[PDB]
Amino acid sequence: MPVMQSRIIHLSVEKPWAEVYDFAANPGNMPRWAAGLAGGLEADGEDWIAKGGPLGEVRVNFAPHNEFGVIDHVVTLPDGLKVYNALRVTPNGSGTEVSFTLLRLEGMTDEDFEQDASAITADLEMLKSLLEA
Amino acid sequence: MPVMQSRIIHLSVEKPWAEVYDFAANPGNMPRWAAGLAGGLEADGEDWIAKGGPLGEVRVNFAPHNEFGVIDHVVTLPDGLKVYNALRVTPNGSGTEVSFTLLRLEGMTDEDFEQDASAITADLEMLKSLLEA
Repeated sequence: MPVMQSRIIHLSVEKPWAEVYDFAANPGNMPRWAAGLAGGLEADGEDWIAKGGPLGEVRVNFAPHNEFGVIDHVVTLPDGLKVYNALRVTPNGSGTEVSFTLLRLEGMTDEDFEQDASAITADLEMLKSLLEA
Repeated sequence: MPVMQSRIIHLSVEKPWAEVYDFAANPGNMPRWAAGLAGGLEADGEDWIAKGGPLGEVRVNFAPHNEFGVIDHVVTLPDGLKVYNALRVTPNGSGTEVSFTLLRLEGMTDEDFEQDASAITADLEMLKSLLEA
């Protein structure tokens, strides 16, 4: 399972680091800013399930609660492939830097990667919007 | 790629066959009833892309508009697996039978398969409410 090209998508939020983590680390808030989950996220035996639509079935496993701003999760695709998403919140002066490490999956086109990245960016932008209102 | 286990999910809609197809075959109407797509579906190069969420990006290719009530679609997961969903609308008296052919992929569990069937059911139940109101 070889090292992949990556991009770290990130932006600044004008709220204290702890408060951004409190809101963002709660998986039940995830349908509010992660557009792929706008349909809903249900708790399912320690982990979480996203039900319906095109691919009817993804599972998400989150990192356990911590004091390092870490909200990493593994997404299990319907075909069984587990995709690791590093996601973290750190202090940026009085505010916060939110970052997502996007790994290029095998055989992906440049356009596939760019669509993925602009989608994650919009998800983080929506998180920023929510917190700053 | 061997023959897979299957389930045909189906229900009846008390609207003529032609107006159930005209609505359900409009991919711009899909966010209204397919939960995995609740966050939107954009036209892209004569295909559709749903972004983003956990999975970042998924492509959907539909069957061309036909006279058979066929609304088949192929879903391309971000790891590149192509998933064929047979979906068809047919006359049932003065109404309509709506059916979705669920194929069990290698590396699904019984609870994943069940949860998948469950989510398809609710998508069809939602298309039913929308059309009957």
